[PDB]
Amino acid sequence: STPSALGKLQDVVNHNAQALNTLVKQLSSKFGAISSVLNDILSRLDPPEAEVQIDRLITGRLQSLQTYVTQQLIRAAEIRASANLAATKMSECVLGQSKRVDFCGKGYHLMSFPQSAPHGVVFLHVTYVPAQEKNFTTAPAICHDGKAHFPREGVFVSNGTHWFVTQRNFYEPQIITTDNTFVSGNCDVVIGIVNNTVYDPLQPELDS
Amino acid sequence: TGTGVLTESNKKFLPFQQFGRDIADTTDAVRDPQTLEILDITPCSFGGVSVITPGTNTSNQVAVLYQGVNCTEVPVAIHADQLTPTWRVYSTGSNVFQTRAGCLIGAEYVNNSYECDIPIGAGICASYQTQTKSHGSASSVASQSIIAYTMSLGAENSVAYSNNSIAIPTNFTISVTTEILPVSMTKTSVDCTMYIC
Amino acid sequence: YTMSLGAENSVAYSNNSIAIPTNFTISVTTEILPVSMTKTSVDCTMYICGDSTECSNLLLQYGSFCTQLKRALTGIAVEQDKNTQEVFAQVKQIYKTPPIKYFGGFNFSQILPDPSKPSKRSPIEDLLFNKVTLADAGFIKQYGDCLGDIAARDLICAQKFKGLTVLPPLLTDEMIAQYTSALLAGTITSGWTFGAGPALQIPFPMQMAYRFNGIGVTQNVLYENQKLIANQFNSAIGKIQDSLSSTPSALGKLQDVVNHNAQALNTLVKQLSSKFGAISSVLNDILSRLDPPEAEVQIDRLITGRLQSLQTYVTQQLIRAAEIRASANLAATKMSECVLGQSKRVDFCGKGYHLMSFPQSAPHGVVFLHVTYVPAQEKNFTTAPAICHDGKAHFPREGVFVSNGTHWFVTQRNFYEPQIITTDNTFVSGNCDVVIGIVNNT
Amino acid sequence: CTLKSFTVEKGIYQTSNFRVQPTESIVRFPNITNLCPFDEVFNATRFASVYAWNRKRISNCVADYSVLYNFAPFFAFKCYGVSPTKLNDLCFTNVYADS
Ligand SMILES: *[C@@H]1O[C@H](CO)[C@@H](O)[C@H](O)[C@H]1NC(C)=O
Ligand SMILES: *[C@@H]1O[C@H](CO)[C@@H](O)[C@H](O)[C@H]1NC(C)=O
Ligand SMILES: *[C@@H]1O[C@H](CO)[C@@H](O)[C@H](O)[C@H]1NC(C)=O
Ligand SMILES: *[C@@H]1O[C@H](CO)[C@@H](O)[C@H](O)[C@H]1NC(C)=O
Ligand SMILES: *[C@@H]1O[C@H](CO)[C@@H](O)[C@H](O)[C@H]1NC(C)=O
Ligand SMILES: *[C@@H]1O[C@H](CO)[C@@H](O)[C@H](O)[C@H]1NC(C)=O
Ligand SMILES: *[C@@H]1O[C@H](CO)[C@@H](O)[C@H](O)[C@H]1NC(C)=O
Ligand SMILES: *[C@@H]1O[C@H](CO)[C@@H](O)[C@H](O)[C@H]1NC(C)=O
Repeated sequence: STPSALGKLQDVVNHNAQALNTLVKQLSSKFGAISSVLNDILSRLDPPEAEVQIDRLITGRLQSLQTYVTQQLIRAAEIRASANLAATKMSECVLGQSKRVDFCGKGYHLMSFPQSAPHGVVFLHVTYVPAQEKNFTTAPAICHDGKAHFPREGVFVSNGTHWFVTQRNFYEPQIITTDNTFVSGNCDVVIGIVNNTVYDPLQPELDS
Repeated sequence: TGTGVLTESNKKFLPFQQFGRDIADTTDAVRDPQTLEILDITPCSFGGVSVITPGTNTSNQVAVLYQGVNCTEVPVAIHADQLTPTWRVYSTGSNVFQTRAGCLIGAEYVNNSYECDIPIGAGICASYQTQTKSHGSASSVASQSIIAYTMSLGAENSVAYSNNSIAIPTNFTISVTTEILPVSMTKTSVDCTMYIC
Repeated sequence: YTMSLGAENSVAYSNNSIAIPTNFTISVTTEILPVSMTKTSVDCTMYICGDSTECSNLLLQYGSFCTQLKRALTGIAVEQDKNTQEVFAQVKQIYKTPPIKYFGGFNFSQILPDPSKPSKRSPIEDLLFNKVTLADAGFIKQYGDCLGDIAARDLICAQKFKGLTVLPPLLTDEMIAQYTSALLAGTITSGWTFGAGPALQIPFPMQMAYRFNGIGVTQNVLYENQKLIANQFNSAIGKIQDSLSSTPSALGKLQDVVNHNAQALNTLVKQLSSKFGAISSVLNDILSRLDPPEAEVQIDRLITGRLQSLQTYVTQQLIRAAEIRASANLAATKMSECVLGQSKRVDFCGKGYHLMSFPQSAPHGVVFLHVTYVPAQEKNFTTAPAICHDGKAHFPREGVFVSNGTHWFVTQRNFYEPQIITTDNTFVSGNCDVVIGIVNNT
Repeated sequence: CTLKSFTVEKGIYQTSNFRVQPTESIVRFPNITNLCPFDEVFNATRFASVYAWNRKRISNCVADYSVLYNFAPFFAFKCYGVSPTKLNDLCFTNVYADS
């Protein structure tokens, strides 16, 4: 439906086509020559006299071809930058998972599927994008037994009455034990430190 | 020789010096030859012209932006006379807005801000906005529906920063975006004699 | 003299010699990325031909070079706007900084917007604005050509006189500054979470703990010496201001970009005075001296020369625009991975382990204040590749085995902090036979 | 016409350049007076003989051919190589008003 969805590849194809059409029109430009047809120039003036005119036309056409080739080199350098980009996207997005931010699609890139298209590739960047965020009160550490605890993997949040360590990119509360937090220092230096309780998984086994 | 505006100069010309030149060899300052006064040479107001339009299948009305010039003193002479309000001495009314980019004629300014559709220049963005302010036909407002407005850089969110407040996202979407990478332009070969000769 | 390749240090290699850094510095380095050269438009008739009608008529007969050049320049200009949008407009919403600008001591005042001065640019942004030579902004002075003056700095006036037109950026210097404000506000407030969708508030000490954890440095360091980090950060910002203002080589990259643009334009202007083999270099004088039937050859030669000069200008603009676009893709990558996140690519967001990054808009570019972690004050120790215990070789989970000289400690690999060796930091794999250099311990 | 189409799409398209033509002509030269001797020669106390025609050096001054008129009517005003009235637009290294 939307014609601009394939804007980049269609633009590349149109750039190729318009460069070719410009080349074709260069056979129509006079470039200061008496005309723009080789046969007419040859048939009108003798080679001793037509030499200047045909040289002028040759210079014009050759300069146009040189501009075409140089701009082809420039846009081929751009194509090769995008092609090394595509090779890296195949290697790190398709042949693997890339942790470079916003490299294989907005959000956290999950995986990519190559889809060949005329003179290019389409990456269906399957990415993970969160939504519906809930607000909580947080704390940079947890003071227990007079010593600090920092989360191994998650972040401390609180629904208002209870503190939970959660994964930093998907709301999933979990209770706090020693397996998710580690001790570092004491509760005299750190600002924002809050008193809480941190569970010991070994406790029930102390029944006997 | 020169073409431009001669204005009174605040700079005193040396008893023998002839006419001002700038760093890049330009006839910019001047001293009156006939009598002992000094002038400055100003380039004429020529800028450019650009056409802001929605889809042709959607509308046939238009707006015209003159880049660089300022609405206040711009000599908008008779460019092209037709049924449209543009390219005349003046527009049909208040739809003449002055931005740093230039003079927007045919589009009405809006104090409200929306997302940028057609970048005009210097932060102002245009849109063919169908409104009932004229209270006329649904698909065609009475005047030209092209309006300009300060580009809303987005919803002016206020991340509620607090020394203890955080946000964690409860839900997610497995988005499938689509990135198009050109890989190989059509390989081409030019027989030099066949093309040139 | 022969070049001193540096202090010829003798790395004290041994089978068991290692150095662990006990100290560090918060190096607020500075990387200046050109992002968008000034967008430009060349009125083919006004530049090549000026106001001469006969020249325009002859140029039309020549072909469509003007159309191709104008399309190329328009592509460059929309590419510059795209560069700004990709680099700066990395988020939809715009975030206002909270009124209580307290963040544990990290004095962002020189980088946060200044409510006192009307420009609302940060003081560091003000320094970067002053140090870099300025540019036209289309001031409303009722001069006919926006800005202008009498017998003053009229080089921009001269450029507008000659037909080259510097179109304004789509996002104004104030609007580019507000986009930069939004980015910096999100970075300070939301953290890295606003580049993945919605912005999620998080205090700056917690974001800095994440930045520590992302370079293999345990995040407790950021809180045990939080005040030291804050003071080093603020003093480094002050030294940044002092170096930028005093040392004139500080803003070399962007000033060189601006100078390249200016000298390209100046060379363009001087091409008008170049003869290229023509009897003169002024079209009006040629026309007034010789009628078109005989002035045709001279005006044609001058047209060809100026067209070649313009084409070379456009091609070198395309080359340097590909350079600016490579640096702008680098800047977008550095904002995504350094600003909108933490990049662990080595020496990508500044020398040392990159902590975090702050964008600061500068004329036609961005200054990244690459806050990095750099170790110092290393101590020597005798090390082992494993530790034999009960006939099985224990290997460190996350750290490295070093020895004071009489005690063995498993320490973090980039900050000296001895810890006793237990089963939680070490794991068993194999037996004490194939491990050469294995060391008895407990 | 610019897009070579009949269904142009939404957007802004650079069409042409806005120009303001000049409306007045200002030709000015710095008020030089420098009276050439023409009238003083023609009404002198005594002229010079024709065979010994006096070679009057006419240079460093500005010519005022408009006063060559208002003499006796139907006086011969022949000119060879250049028109008498166009002399105002010509410059000369030297002029001889031999009388
Ligand atoms: C937290 O717990 C410590 C002992 O673990 C106690 O001394 C202190 O009063 C409690 N409250 C605060 C605010 O530190
Ligand atoms: C907070 O979470 C605890 C966990 O069980 C729950 O019992 C409590 O009702 C929750 N309170 C609020 C206000 O969400
Ligand atoms: C955070 O809360 C207020 C407002 O931001 C601030 O002034 C204060 O210094 C901070 N207090 C704590 C306990 O973090
Ligand atoms: C998460 O969001 C999806 C919408 O994509 C919704 O269908 C689903 O029910 C949500 N999950 C929960 C647990 O509410
Ligand atoms: C230790 O010193 C050197 C370097 O490895 C080597 O020649 C020597 O044999 C080593 N000996 C042992 C026991 O590792
Ligand atoms: C670590 O280095 C900083 C350098 O800024 C120094 O001030 C600090 O005292 C050092 N730490 C120790 C424990 O000496
Ligand atoms: C180390 O421990 C082993 C037993 O696992 C013992 O045989 C050996 O003598 C000890 N010392 C050395 C240097 O290997
Ligand atoms: C090394 O550190 C340990 C830690 O307690 C200490 O007992 C020992 O004396 C130290 N030895 C040296 C040589 O520093």
